[PDB]
Amino acid sequence: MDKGSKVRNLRKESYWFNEIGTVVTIDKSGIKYPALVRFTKVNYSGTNSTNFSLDELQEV
Amino acid sequence: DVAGLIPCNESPVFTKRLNASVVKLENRVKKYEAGSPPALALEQQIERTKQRFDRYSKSGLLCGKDGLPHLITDGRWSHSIEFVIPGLMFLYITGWIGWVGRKYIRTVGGDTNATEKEIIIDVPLALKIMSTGFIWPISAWQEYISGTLLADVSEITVSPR
Amino acid sequence: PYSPIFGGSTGGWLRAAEVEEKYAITWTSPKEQIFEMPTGGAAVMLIGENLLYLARKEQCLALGTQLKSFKISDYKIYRIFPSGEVQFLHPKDGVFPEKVNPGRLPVGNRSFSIGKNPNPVSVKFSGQGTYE
Amino acid sequence: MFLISWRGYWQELIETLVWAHERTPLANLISWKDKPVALSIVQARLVGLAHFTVGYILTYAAFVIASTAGKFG
Amino acid sequence: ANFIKPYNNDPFVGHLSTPVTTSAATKAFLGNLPAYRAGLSPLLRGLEVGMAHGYLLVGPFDKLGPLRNSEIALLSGFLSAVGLITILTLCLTIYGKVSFQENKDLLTEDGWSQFTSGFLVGAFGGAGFAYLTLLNL
Amino acid sequence: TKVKILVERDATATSFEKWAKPGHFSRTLAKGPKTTTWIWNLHADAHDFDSQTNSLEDVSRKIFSAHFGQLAVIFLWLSGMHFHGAYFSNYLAWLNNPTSIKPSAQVVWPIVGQEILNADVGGNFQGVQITSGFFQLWRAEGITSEIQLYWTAIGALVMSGLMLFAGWFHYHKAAPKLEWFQNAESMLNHHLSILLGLGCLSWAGHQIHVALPINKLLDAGVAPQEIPLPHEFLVNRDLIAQLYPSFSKGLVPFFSGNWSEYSDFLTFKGGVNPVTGGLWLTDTAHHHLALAVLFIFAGHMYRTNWGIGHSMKEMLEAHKGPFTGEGHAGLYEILTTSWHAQLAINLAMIGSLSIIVAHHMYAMPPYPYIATDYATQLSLFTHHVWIGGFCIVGGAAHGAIFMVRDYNPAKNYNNLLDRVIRHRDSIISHLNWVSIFLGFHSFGLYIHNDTMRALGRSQDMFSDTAIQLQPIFAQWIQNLHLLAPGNTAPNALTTASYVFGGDVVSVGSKIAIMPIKLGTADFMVHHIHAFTIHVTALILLKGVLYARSSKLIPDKANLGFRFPCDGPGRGGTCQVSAWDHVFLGLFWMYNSLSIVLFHFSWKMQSDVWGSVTPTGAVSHITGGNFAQSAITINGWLRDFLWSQASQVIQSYGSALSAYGLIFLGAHFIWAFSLMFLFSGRGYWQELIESIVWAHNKIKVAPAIQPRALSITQGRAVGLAHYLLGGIGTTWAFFLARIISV
Amino acid sequence: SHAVKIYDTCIGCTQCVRACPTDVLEMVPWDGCKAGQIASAPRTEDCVGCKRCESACPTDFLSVRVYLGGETTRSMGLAY
Ligand code: CLA
Ligand code: CLA
Ligand code: CLA
Ligand code: CLA
Ligand code: CLA
Ligand code: CLA
Ligand SMILES: CC1=C(/C=C/C(C)=C/C=C/C(C)=C/C=C/C=C(C)/C=C/C=C(C)/C=C/C2=C(C)CCCC2(C)C)C(C)(C)CCC1
Ligand SMILES: CC1=C(/C=C/C(C)=C/C=C/C(C)=C/C=C/C=C(C)/C=C/C=C(C)/C=C/C2=C(C)CCCC2(C)C)C(C)(C)CCC1
Ligand SMILES: CC1=C(C/C=C(\C)CCC[C@H](C)CCC[C@H](C)CCCC(C)C)C(=O)c2ccccc2C1=O
Ligand code: SF4
Ligand code: SF4
Repeated sequence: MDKGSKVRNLRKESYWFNEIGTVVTIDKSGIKYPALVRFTKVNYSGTNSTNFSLDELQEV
Repeated sequence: DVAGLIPCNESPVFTKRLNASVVKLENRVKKYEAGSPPALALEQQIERTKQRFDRYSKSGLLCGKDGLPHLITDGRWSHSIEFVIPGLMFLYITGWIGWVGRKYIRTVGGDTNATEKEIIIDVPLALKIMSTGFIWPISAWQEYISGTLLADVSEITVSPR
Repeated sequence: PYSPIFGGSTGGWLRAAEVEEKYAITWTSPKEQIFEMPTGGAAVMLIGENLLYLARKEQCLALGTQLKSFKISDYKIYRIFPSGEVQFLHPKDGVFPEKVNPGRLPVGNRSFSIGKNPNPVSVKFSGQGTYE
Repeated sequence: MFLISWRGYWQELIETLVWAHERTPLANLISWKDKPVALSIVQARLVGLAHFTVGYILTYAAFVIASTAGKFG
Repeated sequence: ANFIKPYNNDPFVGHLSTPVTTSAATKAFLGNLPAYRAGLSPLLRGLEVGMAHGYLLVGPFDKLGPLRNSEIALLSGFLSAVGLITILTLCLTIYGKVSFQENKDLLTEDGWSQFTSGFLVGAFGGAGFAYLTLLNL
Repeated sequence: TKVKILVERDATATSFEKWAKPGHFSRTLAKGPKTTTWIWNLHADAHDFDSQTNSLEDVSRKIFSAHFGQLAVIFLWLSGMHFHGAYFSNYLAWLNNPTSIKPSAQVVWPIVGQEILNADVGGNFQGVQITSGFFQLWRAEGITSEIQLYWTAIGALVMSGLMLFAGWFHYHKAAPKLEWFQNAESMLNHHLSILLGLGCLSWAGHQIHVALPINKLLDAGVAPQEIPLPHEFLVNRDLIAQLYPSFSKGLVPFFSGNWSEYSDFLTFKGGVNPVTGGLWLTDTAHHHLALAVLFIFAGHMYRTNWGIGHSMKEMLEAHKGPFTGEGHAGLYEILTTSWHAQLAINLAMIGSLSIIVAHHMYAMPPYPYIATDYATQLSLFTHHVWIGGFCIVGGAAHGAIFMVRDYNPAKNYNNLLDRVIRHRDSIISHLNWVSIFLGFHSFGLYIHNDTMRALGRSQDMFSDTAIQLQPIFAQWIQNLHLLAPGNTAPNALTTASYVFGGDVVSVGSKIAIMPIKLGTADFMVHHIHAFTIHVTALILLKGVLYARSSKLIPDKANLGFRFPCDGPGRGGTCQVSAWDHVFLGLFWMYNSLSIVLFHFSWKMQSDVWGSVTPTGAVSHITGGNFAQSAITINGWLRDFLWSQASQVIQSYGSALSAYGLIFLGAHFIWAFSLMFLFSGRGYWQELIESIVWAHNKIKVAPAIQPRALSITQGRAVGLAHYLLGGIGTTWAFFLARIISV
Repeated sequence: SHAVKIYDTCIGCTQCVRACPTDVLEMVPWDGCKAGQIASAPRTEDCVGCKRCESACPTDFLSVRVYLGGETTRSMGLAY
């Protein structure tokens, strides 16, 4: 929704499913997955951020 | 009584085992001069064996056909001494431990260096938490009825849930 | 002729190269230097054009990566059949795959997240898996 | 053997075996029709499990039969 | 000097021209074996190979077989050699019928068939000759 | 002066700041733990200096000071051993009556009933019987008192402190520069002429002046109380002249060249001392003196600062023939620019040397009363055999590491390494063929014998009373060694060892050493040994040669030394790294050494060790059942494992019960290792995911996320537990089988 | 041959293309991503199945996926 806002993940395949992550950047220039989110826990690959579509995030 | 077990107080096989242990220790000590350090050690072993067998006889344990004590663990109060009483102690001690641990996890977890505080323990805070475990059952029940014990369904899961 | 100076090794190609596809790699070396063979120990690359033969495309691409990341040399890779046909393989349009090249067309692209694939039961008894 | 050591080692060994066969006089005449490769990972696990099970069952059957029939107990 | 150079002057082939691999001794010795000799009908190649391998095979069965200590050891060894030769000719026939399927060089259906017939005849000849020799020695 | 001392003063600051930052050494681990894998990595890369700094000087300074630390640890271990001998041992009682008194230098506190482990060894003493042969070593040194052991321990402690201080000083205060390390000629001169030359010379002096007279008095029956102190043998020459009437002449014969006058205490009689059952002390004195001379001479071979000497670079460059292109050109740079190459060579040599020590010490017992201590002989042999195998495999592993990391094709053009890499396929194919041939023939001999014995066809087996496979070459060599004294070694009174032939040396009615006859069983077992060694060499050599590339992975070197795989492509690419080759080679080395130890144990129990009667009759431990029972697998299963395992299984209720407990525990750990060896990481990762959900449901969730062990770590743990279980099982088996005596 | 598929979650960082040892993958122009590029697998006959591309993927779950299938000489990593 906005920079720095916490969002609950809804991507079923995501390692951070049902977890809270902070939005880093949002691309207003179209794009299918514009909302970059960062989570505290690192996934199995060691990364802690991913791009999601606004439909795949619960706002708060 | 219980399952055809005769109390170890009147168990001939129990006394035979005691005699065998004592006599074998005596045969072992017969090859040392009286008063030699080995002789004193063996005599102390004999005394400890006699005390162990006497304590078992006086305790009220139930012997089998083999002469060894058997434990009744069906909840019988007369035999709680065998399993119920120690078990409670365990569930207390471990409970304490567990509770304390959980608290530490939930105390240092609200920090940026939460990971760094697990390899390196905050000994002052750690002892602060550890000293509070003697009331772990009450605190656990209070958290349970207060909703602060369990996390909501909104937590990590897998594709098929 | 143009081959890098190499003393020979028992790791070269085998009968399938004669009977099946063989591979060739060409490049240009500004100077003469020693590089590690994908099969043998070491070889000296000639000044100017160097042509080398191998039995697997992976060997050619490993050697190409060595050249690119050590001696900053551009290279080309071809496949030769027993019939004499020669096919150009690695630079498909003169520009490496890492760099975008207008004109390329996507292949094997799915327009949905990986988690939206159909269930195996839906595609059953047809000669297809969920991805296809 | 199949449960501990996995494929890569065996494939690299079969490479040298293929080379040796192809470079032998009086044996180059005879050539395989199917290219010889190491067992697949799943196949190797299955074969190791099969050997484990067969050996287990045979040894225990031998023990249980022989002891009982030898001491009549 | 340098006695190890790439085979066929091709550095990129998986071989080397070592003294064992490419020397007058080995080239002449292998080039005169029936399997590689020039101007031999495949039947003759098979016959030579069979004669070599039949006489060669009676001895192990004769001397190390279960009947080695009996007065009929030699005949049992000969029969075992004959059976093994029959097995090997079966192997050769199936290999020929599987490999070369779609008189000449030995790598053909008819060439290999003639080679196998020659091999059988020569192997039985070698076994019989070994028996004849060992019968009185 | 090309060879010179170069150091950096105050190279590193001494502070505890780093001690509170675990993982500081490596750049990746310094960021702190995100998952538990980090933890494991911190213990795996701790001593991987080469991967922590790109400078060779820094790696060299770390290695030097780590070696100082290891020396400190070894000195502390020696101090502990000597102190437990002085305060907690029956060394004096054993001295008085070595045959009957069982050595023991460990005592257990009575806390849970474990005092049963305090055996009735003797000498009015109770403790755990030791099998380290320390009592025999101390007797050979003429200790004869516990004050000397106490002071030996104190000196060892002071030396450990000095080693620790030297390590600290040579890292943090005066760190030698790289040019200082790269002095192979000077280092070899100093290690040969002084470390090994003057070490031998000093020990020979000790033996001549201390051990010889004291041991001669002890053999004469003098009680240790009446033996004068060792220093008394240095002040009054006559006191030694009574024992060896050649000191009377003094040192004048030595300088005059009349060394023959010293034949009283510098002998070449060989054989074994009939009284103590060990080697003659005079023989060992002459041995060490000759070795000191040779080492001092050899330490002047290399050129350091004065023109005279050998330049190993030129030496290597000079040796090149037609078959090997450039010859040994570039090996000096390899061995002076990479610690992994040097470590590979040194570990291989140390392992082979340890195995040679194990073989030589049993055949010619060097210490008094060690031959008849069957428990000590077996323990020492097996210990040093295991150490040798481990060191050999480690040398292989570090050769592979060098090949992956420190190998540079530019500096290795058409030299020996290049050519070996270029006919690696032929090498491995032929080693594979010879391994298969050896395995087939040798093990099929056993299978054939077993099949024939099961079918009742005993006349068709490979046995002495059947088809015979006599080790004719070994028997011929034994005969030549038997005939050597007087003909090919005219000045040697007796054969080197009684194994080859001769009388039966028995001490106190126990057969210290006797000739060992080789039969068909010896032939078969020796070929089994050769088969296993060839297979282990196959695995390790294949790991070394194919460490950089292969027809599967042309770019294996970029993947590193140890990596799990390269994916399921190309069929499957599991265990393709050289580290995995070491992982398999460790299993095969363990198997081969297990066979070696079983061969030694059964052969010695059935053919050498035993008892003698006053007439001279011999009665061995197992009655010589090796010849007709070591030729079938069932024979090994029944007459060796099942039969000799009675002691362990029946040790409960005695001082050896600890051995039975360790037997079971080793079995348990060995079986436990299979969990890691067979299973894969994905299952455990998913199980941990479920367990983590369970923890999270109660708001218990470690910040350091749990992770299943990496694939490489899974294999390493499985192998470590497998080796521990096997080694412990055989350890308990041998010690309980050879301590019930 | 193995089947290599690229999903629209890709962020066009090129890492999969770089990691590929057999030059199966490449970059093609695209508009659904910020970088304007997407990975493609035009020539999967040369894919060996090492799954290096998947290992070198930043996206939460493997915008590039490899499914092993029929094995040929090329995909079986055989020099013979
Ligand atoms: C304080 C930490 C803590 C707490 C509260 C729990 C609590 C629990 N664990 Mg977990 N667990 C822990 C640590 C902890 N565990 C650790 C360190 C390990 C790794 C060895 C595991 C591995 C583990 C497994 C594999 C399983 C559980 C299970 C369980 C549940 C049943 C009890 C049990 O089986 O214990 C088992 C405990 C162990 C096997 C090891 C415990 C080791 C020590 C005693 C705990 C750590 C104490 C630590 C020093 C805290 C110090 C605090 C101080 C700094 C102030 C329960 C939710 C089970 C479950 O899911 O039930 C539904 C289950 O299957 N646990
Ligand atoms: C299960 C079926 C089976 C049967 C019936 C036999 C039968 C026999 N085996 Mg055994 N064997 C078998 C399986 C079998 N084998 C297997 C599976 C193995 C591998 C583990 C072996 C390994 C084996 C060894 C290692 C040896 C035998 C030997 C023998 C012979 C015992 C010696 C004797 O008295 O004959 C005396 C033998 C002769 C007089 C020679 C006659 C040989 C045959 C019968 C002539 C006809 C063959 C025929 C043309 C072949 C047709 C080919 C094709 C159509 C199938 C006997 C014929 C021994 C032997 O042959 O001694 C040399 C021997 O040393 N066998
Ligand atoms: C180096 C080899 C070695 C070995 C294997 C042993 C082993 C043993 N010794 Mg011997 N000893 C040694 C060297 C050795 N010692 C040396 C060099 C000396 C001379 C000082 C002695 C002097 C000695 C005596 C005088 C006695 C023993 C005894 C013992 C036994 C009991 C030890 C024990 O648990 O007590 C209890 C020990 C402890 C509880 C250890 C303390 C725990 C510390 C505080 C843990 C700290 C770890 C720390 C957190 C790690 C991080 C570092 C930190 C400092 C920063 C045991 C068999 C005793 C024995 O056999 O009784 C019959 C006995 O009386 N030893
Ligand atoms: C010449 C004096 C001498 C004497 C009396 C001994 C005595 C002994 N040695 Mg030693 N040894 C010596 C010299 C000597 N050694 C030298 C010079 C070497 C170097 C190769 C060795 C290497 C050696 C080994 C590796 C072992 C022994 C062992 C033994 C013991 C075995 C029993 C026996 O009868 O030995 C008889 C000894 C022999 C028959 C060996 C004689 C070796 C000759 C002298 C080699 C000479 C090489 C020559 C000088 C080369 C010069 C080249 C140079 C100019 C370039 C015994 C105490 C064994 C032992 O103690 O195990 C417990 C053992 O394993 N010795
Ligand atoms: C001179 C001896 C020597 C030296 C200096 C080294 C040094 C090194 N080795 Mg080499 N190695 C050696 C001997 C040696 N090794 C031997 C004998 C073997 C054969 C097994 C190996 C096999 C080997 C492999 C396969 C590898 C190394 C690696 C390494 C490096 C990292 C080591 C490390 O981090 O330790 C970490 C140490 C530990 C984690 C401690 C574990 C110790 C074992 C597993 C447990 C011991 C159990 C104990 C004895 C008994 C337990 C009793 C039980 C009841 C509790 C380092 C350069 C690694 C590397 O990458 O280097 C580049 C690597 O991959 N080495
Ligand atoms: C007891 C079980 C066992 C057996 C029999 C083998 C057998 C073998 N291993 Mg394996 N291995 C095992 C356990 C075993 N291993 C385990 C537990 C591990 C884990 C560490 C390994 C790891 C391992 C590696 C890493 C390597 C081997 C290698 C070898 C080979 C050595 C060469 C050889 O002897 O060929 C001869 C074959 C035998 C002796 C097997 C017995 C055959 C008998 C004698 C005859 C059988 C009857 C006959 C075939 C009848 C035919 C007819 C019948 C079909 C009806 C051989 C295939 C090496 C290899 O393949 O290269 C040479 C190698 O590199 N193994
Ligand atoms: C010298 C030597 C060697 C080798 C050797 C060999 C290898 C040998 C072989 C041998 C052989 C391999 C022989 C063979 C022979 C054969 C024969 C001799 C044959 C004959 C035949 C015949 C006579 C036939 C006849 C017939 C027929 C054809 C058919 C039927 C009818 C008849 C009967 C007429 C070497 C150098 C390594 C080393 C040293 C020694
Ligand atoms: C066991 C030990 C110990 C101790 C030890 C000791 C005590 C040792 C000693 C040692 C010694 C005590 C040594 C010495 C040495 C010496 C020497 C080595 C010498 C040499 C000399 C020379 C070489 C000479 C030469 C010459 C002369 C004669 C003069 C003239 C000229 C000339 C120069 C030629 C302790 C307890 C600490 C601990 C543990 C270890
Ligand atoms: C059991 C198992 C696990 C799970 C094992 C784990 C996570 C190890 C757990 C270690 C515990 C937490 C430490 C305590 C262990 C003992 C109580 C004592 C310490 C032992 C040493 C670490 C010193 C794997 O991750 C694995 C991965 C790949 C192949 C096989 C396997 C495998 O077999
Ligand atoms: S099974 Fe494990 S080791 Fe084998 S290819 Fe797959 S990930 Fe790699
Ligand atoms: S590695 Fe993944 S995110 Fe990067 S370009 Fe390839 S498919 Fe896209």
